[PDB]
Amino acid sequence: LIVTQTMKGLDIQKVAGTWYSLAMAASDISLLDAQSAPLRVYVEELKPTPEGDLEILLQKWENDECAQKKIIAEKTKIPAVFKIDALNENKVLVLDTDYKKYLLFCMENSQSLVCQCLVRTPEVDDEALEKFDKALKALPMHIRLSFNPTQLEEQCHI
Amino acid sequence: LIVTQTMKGLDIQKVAGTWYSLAMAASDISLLDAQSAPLRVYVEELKPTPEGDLEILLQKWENDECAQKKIIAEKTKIPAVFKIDALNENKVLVLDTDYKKYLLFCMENSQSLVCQCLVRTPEVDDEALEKFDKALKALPMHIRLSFNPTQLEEQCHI
Ligand SMILES: CCCCCCCCCCCC(=O)O
Ligand SMILES: CCCCCCCCCCCC(=O)O
Repeated sequence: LIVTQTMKGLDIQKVAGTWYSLAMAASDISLLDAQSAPLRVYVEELKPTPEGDLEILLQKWENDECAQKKIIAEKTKIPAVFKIDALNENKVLVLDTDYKKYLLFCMENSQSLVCQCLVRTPEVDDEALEKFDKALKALPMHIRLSFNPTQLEEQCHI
Repeated sequence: LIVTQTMKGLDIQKVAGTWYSLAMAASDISLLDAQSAPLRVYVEELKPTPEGDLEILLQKWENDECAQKKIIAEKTKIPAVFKIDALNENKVLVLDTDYKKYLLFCMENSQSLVCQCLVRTPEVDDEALEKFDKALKALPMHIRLSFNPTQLEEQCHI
């Protein structure tokens, strides 16, 4: 347990659809430094399921190419927290969202941590980035990236 | 011309000695993303010359190894601004320093920009990082790194 910002009253069905990973940050440089860093991921679309799970579509650079990936994030008793199935138990938290402009989320292993500021459009939203920086102030981050509108329209933010 | 924070009354001889690159930031991700990024440099020591130039010692990761480098930065009519001799005209500005704890500087080409928060000791100085973030608010940065006390004592911040 590191992250203790979490969204009260989250309606998961309302986060469905298209998102842009405007900014990312991580507790360790090596998590994000290279285009093929294991947790450098670019979100494309969120699809909550009827039973309340969250399917995620994203792009990740893997074997010298921008790959699509589908990940299912399973619900827990807490509406703002989900579990991804990997070797270690990996937990996704929704910290804050207004549904229509921005969504802040972090993923952590259950010590290491990656967070992103998601936005609805290919636009630099200073206000969402402010909320992002405010939430991160509380956290031990050592690398922060942000992307411009041109990169946001490219595969793997090229 | 992008950077317009600059230190009034800079005494260059007073910046002599040992420094740690606690944090770095750049206008473009590719300037700093990989360990061999052209402007990922770790400052070791500053040596102003008698005629008022500034010699810099630092480490840079080049051919799969941490290399030492010596750079001379030549004075200009402005005490806080220096010129490094490369293909393009490259300008170094000292934005702020208290001489004994921290020093903020940026280097720019004369469009692209790299800045660092230098500290005297292998210690996370929240106050200097605050001054760093305040100065950068004004600037279009897209990648920010910071290093912990263990990394600060290693060659090339390994
Ligand atoms: C609001 C939910 C946002 C969910 C996006 C999280 C993406 C998880 C990435 C899975 C790890 C990986 O495949 O690199
Ligand atoms: C306050 C002066 C600080 C000067 C440090 C600037 C280092 C310049 C780096 C030169 C470019 C390079 O060799 O990568």
